[PDB]
Amino acid sequence: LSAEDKAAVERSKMIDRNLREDGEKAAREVKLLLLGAGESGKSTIVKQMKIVKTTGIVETHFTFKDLHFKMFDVGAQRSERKKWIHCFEGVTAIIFCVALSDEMNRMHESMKLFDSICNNKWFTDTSIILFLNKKDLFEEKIKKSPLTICYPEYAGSNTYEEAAAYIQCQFEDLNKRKDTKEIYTHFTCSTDTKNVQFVFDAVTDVIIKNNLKDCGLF
Amino acid sequence: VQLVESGGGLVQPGGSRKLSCSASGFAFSSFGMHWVRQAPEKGLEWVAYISSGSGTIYYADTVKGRFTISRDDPKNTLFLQMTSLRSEDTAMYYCVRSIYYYGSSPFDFWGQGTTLTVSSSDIVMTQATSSVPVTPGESVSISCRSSKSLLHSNGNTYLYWFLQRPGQSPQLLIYRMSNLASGVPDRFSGSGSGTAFTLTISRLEAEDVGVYYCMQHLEYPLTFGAGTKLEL
Amino acid sequence: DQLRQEAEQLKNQIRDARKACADATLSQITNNIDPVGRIQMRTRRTLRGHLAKIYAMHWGTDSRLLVSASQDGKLIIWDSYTTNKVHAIPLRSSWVMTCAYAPSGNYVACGGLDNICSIYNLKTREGNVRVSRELAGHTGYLSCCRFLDDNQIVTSSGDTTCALWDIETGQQTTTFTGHTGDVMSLSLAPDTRLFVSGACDASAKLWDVREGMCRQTFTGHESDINAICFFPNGNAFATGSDDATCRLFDLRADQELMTYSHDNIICGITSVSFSKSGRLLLAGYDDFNCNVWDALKADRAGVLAGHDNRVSCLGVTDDGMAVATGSWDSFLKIWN
Amino acid sequence: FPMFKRGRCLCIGPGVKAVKVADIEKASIMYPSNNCDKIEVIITLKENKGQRCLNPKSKQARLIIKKVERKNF
Amino acid sequence: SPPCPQDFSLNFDRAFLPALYSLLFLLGLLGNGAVAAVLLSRRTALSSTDTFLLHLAVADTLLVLTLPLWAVDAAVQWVFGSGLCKVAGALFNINFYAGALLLACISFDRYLNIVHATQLYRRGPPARVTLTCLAVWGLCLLFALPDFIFLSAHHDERLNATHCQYNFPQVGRTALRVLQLVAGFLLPLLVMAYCYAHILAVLLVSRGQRRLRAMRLVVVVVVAFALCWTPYHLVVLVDILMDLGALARNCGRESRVDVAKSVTSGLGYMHCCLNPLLYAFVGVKFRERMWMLLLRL
Amino acid sequence: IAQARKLVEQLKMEANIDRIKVSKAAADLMAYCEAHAKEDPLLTPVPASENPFR
Ligand SMILES: CC(C)CCC[C@@H](C)[C@H]1CC[C@H]2[C@@H]3CC=C4C[C@@H](O)CC[C@]4(C)[C@H]3CC[C@]12C
Ligand SMILES: CC(C)CCC[C@@H](C)[C@H]1CC[C@H]2[C@@H]3CC=C4C[C@@H](O)CC[C@]4(C)[C@H]3CC[C@]12C
Repeated sequence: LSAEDKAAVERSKMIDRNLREDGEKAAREVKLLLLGAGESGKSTIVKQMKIVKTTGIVETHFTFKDLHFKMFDVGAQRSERKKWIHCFEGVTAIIFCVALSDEMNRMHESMKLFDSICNNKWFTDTSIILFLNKKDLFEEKIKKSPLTICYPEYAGSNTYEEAAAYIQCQFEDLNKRKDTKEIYTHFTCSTDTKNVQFVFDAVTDVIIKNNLKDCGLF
Repeated sequence: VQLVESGGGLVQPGGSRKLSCSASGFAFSSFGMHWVRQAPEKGLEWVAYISSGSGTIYYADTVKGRFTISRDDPKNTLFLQMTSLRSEDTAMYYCVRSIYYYGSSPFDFWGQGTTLTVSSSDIVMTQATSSVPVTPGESVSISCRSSKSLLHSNGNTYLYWFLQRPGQSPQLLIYRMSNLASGVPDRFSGSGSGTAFTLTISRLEAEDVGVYYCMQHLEYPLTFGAGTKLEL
Repeated sequence: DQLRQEAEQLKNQIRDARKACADATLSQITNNIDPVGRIQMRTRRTLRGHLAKIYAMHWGTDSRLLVSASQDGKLIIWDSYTTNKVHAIPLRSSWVMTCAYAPSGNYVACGGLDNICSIYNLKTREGNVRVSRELAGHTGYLSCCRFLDDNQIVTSSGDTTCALWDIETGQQTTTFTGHTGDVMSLSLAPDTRLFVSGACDASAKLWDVREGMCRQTFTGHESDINAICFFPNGNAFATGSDDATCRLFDLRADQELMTYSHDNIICGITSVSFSKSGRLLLAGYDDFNCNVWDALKADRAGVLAGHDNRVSCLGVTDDGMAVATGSWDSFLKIWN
Repeated sequence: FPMFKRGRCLCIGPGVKAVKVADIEKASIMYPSNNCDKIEVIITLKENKGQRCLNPKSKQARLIIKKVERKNF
Repeated sequence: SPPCPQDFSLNFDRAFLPALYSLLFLLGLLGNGAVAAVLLSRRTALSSTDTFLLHLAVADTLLVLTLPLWAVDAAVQWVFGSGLCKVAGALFNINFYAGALLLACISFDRYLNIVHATQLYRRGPPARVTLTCLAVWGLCLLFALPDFIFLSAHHDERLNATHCQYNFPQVGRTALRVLQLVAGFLLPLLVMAYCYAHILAVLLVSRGQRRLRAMRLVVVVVVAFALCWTPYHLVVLVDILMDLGALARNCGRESRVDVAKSVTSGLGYMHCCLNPLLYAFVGVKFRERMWMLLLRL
Repeated sequence: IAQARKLVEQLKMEANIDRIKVSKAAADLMAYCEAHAKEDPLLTPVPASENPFR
């Protein structure tokens, strides 16, 4: 049978229970993937964190209403995005940051990145939380320069809120899978807790939908 | 890494004591722990074993019922609570760590031992030779014999060779009849077959003298057998 | 300009020089040797305990212990004869995409999206595994790593460069540049005198460990190369890519020898390894199963199915007893 | 539910005194059961035009049940 | 004047119950065995509702497997002695109670998943599913114990055959019917109504596109259970009351109540056979798992 | 410009290889596969007595 292989088996079983406990403790975490183009307001989003050695990935922990959130920043990779994106196939949500105050057609690059990410074959069934940052500079620039420069087919006035809604819907209709996934949109404000509350509400909604799919409904 | 023992002294028969073994410098939670006994001017004798996580506990037949081994991992301490002390329990007690996985070396580190004095085993292993006169220029062979085939069905022969220098605690020389322990000079070697085993020393020095023991780890009683003495 | 013309004429001369050596082909030479039978393999063990996609694995040199790395930030060392977990290392970064096991057996390695190759020491006096080194200096994700002599290690990253390190000092002994895309895999020669790297520029390069120079460059693939493996002879290698084909190249002939493709396979290849004698070629695919090809005939000799997700890692023991395959469903299977 | 089928009280109400002699074509004298706890007596008429119950309150029912219980068992 | 013969009841029994029982047996085995096979192969990483669904499938399978013995009983007589009487009765009662309690437990688990989503996400006990299942099965055994011991194959003198029935008097019959009614209809229905009302409120407040299908499925489940298992309990309650409260004792009442009891028991068995259709095959995850088992293997 | 010069140097050094006919390399691979045929447990499965995996 076994002479001192029983002690090896007992050690293996203790390792098993420790692994299971670690998995249970790690399954109660919210993992969000933070994406954007050219530091377009990522900093003003990460500044709501309340908890050169490593230049590959950035971790961010915080806690809101006893819920623990993990955010991953991958803006310093510069590699082929298709070679490592599948690592994040199971994140709860993708927080996508877009700077509203746009000038060298950066909005087209942001739209291209959003189109690639949203219709990616790994991120089906993954929700997106859109953050339209820098609305005051947008106010100022739209007061000076209209939106027609960036989008020539703008048939509306130079009013701030209607043009902002135009930008929002023109981002949101890039979602080819209008029924598989949902897009949550927000205009970042100086108030500290509004962004975190919006993220909390979006994560609660996506958790409820995931449980609807898992618990046999839908 | 060190194991430090406390709780020895003189005790009247029928009393009770609690020996403590404090461990520092290693992951105490990952190592199984043994209490071993050495009677004055006699061989080693296994006493108790507690697993890692306190899962399994084993006692010797001669100490079962009146002894209790336990561990407290947050404080890194090992207790032996002994009761109904007879006059045959006067000895020195050693605290030994032993970790078991594939390719490990159990019994590698021994504590210093604490002395306890009291006022007025289906495998037996025989070391027929009791003393050997040597000079520090030759090769010495020490033979050990078992009453059972120590070779197991998985190809492992469970024989361990320990060395006890005068005034010190035994140290692991060889584990599983062929493997040298860490920090052991290459001059030592071991071999054997099933029931007859041999330890070989190529060129001795002044620090190769002492008492040599051959323990078995096949069936758990873990008998030792009286050692062989090398002097001069 | 005055140098692009020089490069073009040199490339044309190289193509002509390697065109004159193709007197025959490996297929029409092997046409008269007995084909191997239907290779049917049985799953002896299934190793459970990983809770996420398994991205890498590596056999021990004794061909009994193996190391596996999963995306849940865990390294597990398994004794394959009994399926016991010898060690379970928790990693600082959960995003690990490679692992290696030292030839001596004393150290293991990891790397991934944190651009750091971590070296862990298994034989410690404290009784637990603790990190021995953190080699940093790459600017992209680590894609592979291979211990060389227990004190130096070759790594490859997504910054289109490979490197050879010195673990004692922690600094790059050598840097290998010349690729254009991400370097996705490397394979050491049996004598550890050379190695091969396959990149996302659909090319492979043969580097010399000393002198840090590229001996030869091999092309022929259509898309990114994901796997590579030396022939046991050490005079040839095989590459798998995203165009659902494998290629066997020869070092001395300095050109392609054979291709392994099928009309029913359209998914890319994730891993490649050879058999003990080099007669069989094992390849893992995205269609959830592995394929055993005849290395001399280029026709499938077997199929290893039983994984519920993409097969991501694949290895063969040093004595040829078993084949370990790990997939994205968090299981490893030993086949024999 | 097939385990709850039970023999309900066949005769509803006390047995009738409309007794006429020389009508013995079938007569069942059966014990009180576990469901309906009352020994009951059924006797048919000619041409099976009606099977009437005899209440034990009448003397002839007592006589018939006592001789059946003492004889047939 | 006649001994109010319950003839038409037994003739209708022999006419209809054998074929109905056989058809229900075949359908129940097919569906519940398919569900249990799909769930058992990929037994690893089962959700809580999937574990409850597997237990419910097992219980319904055992019920419909016991059913053909009662089909034979309804056919001619009982020719299986008393040990089979006891075993079959205990199995039937255990399976019925387990089905009701597991439906209630599925409803409660869905309530916990949907209403208290966040709290259960960050504070969810890992070993509550097995505890709930074991408690359900143990309580079912404790409920079936009186059936498990008082059963017997009695030769009914009131009848003209032998049937597997009980030995305690009619007051015990009233008590056991009351317990069956309460613990198999009222408590499960109340728990389902409460939990699914809260689920419906939460799904109405929120926004999306799958919430419509979720609300439709919730309403279908509640209505299906109520319609399937309500008439039998009304017939049983009418029988109990007519035994004591509303006498009205004549042949018409007995014949009507018996035929109603038979057809409504058929309805209940139909629900037990039909549970997999609206608890397993309406979820996309189960269908994907089933296809991964079927096509790929 | 230095990239072109480095590439030209690399190509010049790579175009100085003592090549070998493809037939000879094929024959060498065939010979190696033939010589070690008996030592391949996957190619020629060994009996269950000395199979460490069961
Ligand atoms: C399931 C367990 C844990 C609960 C208790 C089990 C007991 C009460 C049950 C289980 C199986 C039952 C037995 C099954 C069948 C028969 C044959 C019958 O002719 C007499 C009763 C007898 C012998 C039963 C007696 C009670 C019994 C032993
Ligand atoms: C003889 C009868 C009356 C008493 C025994 C009751 C039987 C039918 C019940 C009691 C406990 C039940 C088991 C409880 C738990 C499990 C594990 C689950 O993964 C599959 C179903 C299974 C295996 C159940 C099958 C049915 C079961 C065995």
